[PDB]
Amino acid sequence: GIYYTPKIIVDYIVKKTLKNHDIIKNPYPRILDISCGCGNFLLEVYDILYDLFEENIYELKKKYDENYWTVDNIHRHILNYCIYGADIDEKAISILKDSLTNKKDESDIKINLFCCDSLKKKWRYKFDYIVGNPPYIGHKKLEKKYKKFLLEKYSEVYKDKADLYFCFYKKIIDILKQGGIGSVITPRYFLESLSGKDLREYIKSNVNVQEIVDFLGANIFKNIGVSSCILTFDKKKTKETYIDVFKIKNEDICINKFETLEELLKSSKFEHFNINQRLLSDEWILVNKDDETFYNKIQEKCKYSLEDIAISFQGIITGCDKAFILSKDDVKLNLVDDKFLKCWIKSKNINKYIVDKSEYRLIYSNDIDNENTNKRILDEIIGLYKTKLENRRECKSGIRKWYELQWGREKLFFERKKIMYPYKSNENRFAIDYDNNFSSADVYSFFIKEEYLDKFSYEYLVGILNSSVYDKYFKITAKKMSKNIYDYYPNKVMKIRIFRDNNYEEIENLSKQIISILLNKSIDKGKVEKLQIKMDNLIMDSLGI
DNA sequence: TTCAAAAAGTCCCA
DNA sequence: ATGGGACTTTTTGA
Ligand SMILES: Nc1ccc(CNc2ncnc3c2ncn3[C@@H]2O[C@H](CO)[C@@H](O)[C@H]2O)cc1
Ligand SMILES: [K+]
Ligand SMILES: [K+]
Repeated sequence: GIYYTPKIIVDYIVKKTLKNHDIIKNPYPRILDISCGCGNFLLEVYDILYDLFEENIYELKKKYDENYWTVDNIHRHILNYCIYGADIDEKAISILKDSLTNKKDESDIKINLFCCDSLKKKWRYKFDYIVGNPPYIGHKKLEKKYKKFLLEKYSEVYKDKADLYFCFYKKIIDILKQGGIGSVITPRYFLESLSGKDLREYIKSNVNVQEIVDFLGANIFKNIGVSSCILTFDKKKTKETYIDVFKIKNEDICINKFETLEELLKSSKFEHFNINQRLLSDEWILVNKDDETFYNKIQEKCKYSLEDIAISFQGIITGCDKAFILSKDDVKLNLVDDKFLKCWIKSKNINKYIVDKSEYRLIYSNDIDNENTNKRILDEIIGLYKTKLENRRECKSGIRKWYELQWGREKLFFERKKIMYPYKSNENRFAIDYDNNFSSADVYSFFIKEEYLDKFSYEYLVGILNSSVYDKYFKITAKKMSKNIYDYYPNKVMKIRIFRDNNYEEIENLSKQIISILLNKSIDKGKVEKLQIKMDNLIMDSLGI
């Protein structure tokens, strides 16, 4: 339950908040970490503070009580008035308390360390500087009892599929003094995710965001599957409302390339650009001026979105895939009438323009009438996981029989010509499905509304959607998940805007040629790339880029 | 009644 | 052992 932040990032965050502190004007700064753990941040704050006081001790001695401000009194003063920490783990607090004590009985100095839940603690005062690494807990791994508390007391940032660290953002902002500075490392996902919409609004309207370090899919925490960003903000009265954005260019770099993080940021491994916080909509589009010009051209030229012209839906959620999904060669399928069987694909089966031939079958068990008529299927296939099946939420509530699919959707949505795409991918892969394929939630589908079929064909749509232009276009606002993986979910895929002009026929014709080649047995992969290049030129010509 | 979001992902191997 | 790559379930709130 305790995660170790890399030292190069801790030093950067502590320096970010304290490097320009005027210790003469305010020799009582309150520095807080509300998830301090063992004190990765607070111990470094101690060292920075100690040098700051020691470097100015005689100036403080002259300006203030000359008996109080001595080098020998620095350690006591830091612990009494300057360093504050909170963590739920008692053992970590005890270790940090010993570590702070061992930085030097005389007078039994008091240390402002609290073992508590920072989201429930009544904070008696606000703080000049707040730093640290909050806990990240998603909607599956959070207790339902605790979530009721969060939904009630943190509703301005926490709803639906929000994360626990959203609330720490709210708590940090709320207990930050006017003119204070906060700097934390959190997941990057709130920058683009649908769940983070309210959190983005709360940050934008309550603090000035100084800097965003976006590591994208880089691995900052060793052996942890998370993507990180560093956010620095203040409550200073400033007319300037511009954010420094540092976005990594190579996700493969090692974080320890230089002695300091700021060396990495200034280097060629990162790009820098500014964003006007006042121009932020509910979406934070953090791109350089070239990409902004590119993105704005496409938005203005395209009169339709996919949502306007298409019906989107998520795939089947069986609730226990091992109970319902069988290899097409499994002998147990001889027990299942073919009326119950559906072709089943995974995200890896989706290529550009076409789906691989399916290798698995789904037992659409919702069409099994009662347990007596098809007892063999229930006893020998589905019943092998009956205990696990009965634990699904809708089985416990009686909504579903123990052998039904949890979310079987509508068969008629899948048994038609449609476009499918993987839910997580390195690139745009939109395919026309000709084979009535079913899939889990790792594959999304849509079909074109009847009233738009004479304006857009499936062949035209996969042509532009798979183009290099739309790959770049979608990734500008897409949710970056891990190294070389973006989310392709309807909440952003359906916002993709599309156009229709004089190039429609040739684009559609090029797409049909690609599909014809791809579906060949003696598939000529080489010519497909040439046709794709020609299509990209038409699309770039159409959009004037 | 029934939709769709959510990586402190998960798992394997060199 | 670790770091890197291939690939992706079902729980959950609304
Ligand atoms: N039951 C339950 C109780 C409390 C909360 C949330 N409130 C917390 N208040 C303070 N510190 C926390 C909290 N949660 C995790 N930490 C620590 O954050 C660090 C980051 O890894 C670690 O050292 C953790 O100990 C949620 C559920
Ligand atoms: K004095
Ligand atoms: K990562």
